[PDB]
Amino acid sequence: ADLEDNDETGNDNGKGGEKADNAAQVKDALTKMRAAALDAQKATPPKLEDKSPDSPEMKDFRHGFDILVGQIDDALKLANEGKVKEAQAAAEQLKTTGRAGNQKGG
Repeated sequence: ADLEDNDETGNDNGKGGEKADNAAQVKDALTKMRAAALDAQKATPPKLEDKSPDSPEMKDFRHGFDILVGQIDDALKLANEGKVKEAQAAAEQLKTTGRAGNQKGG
């Protein structure tokens, strides 16, 4: 049976956990982008619906979520082993880079 009829489930914020303390909010942010790459995979097809394991779709996906996962680990250690200012700096250099292919198999 469906549940629904929910309202006291924090509908006044839907979150209330952005922390915004010091470097902590940066880690939750990096982890957010992490699940985005996987969720974007064969789970929540962003705009695929016309490729599937056909052509480099596999590698760009593997090599794609790998880069994101690769910088998420590098950026997270910075937040831990670094302050939020030093950590936010990493986002700046990663902001211009971040993605790279976007096309090909996508």
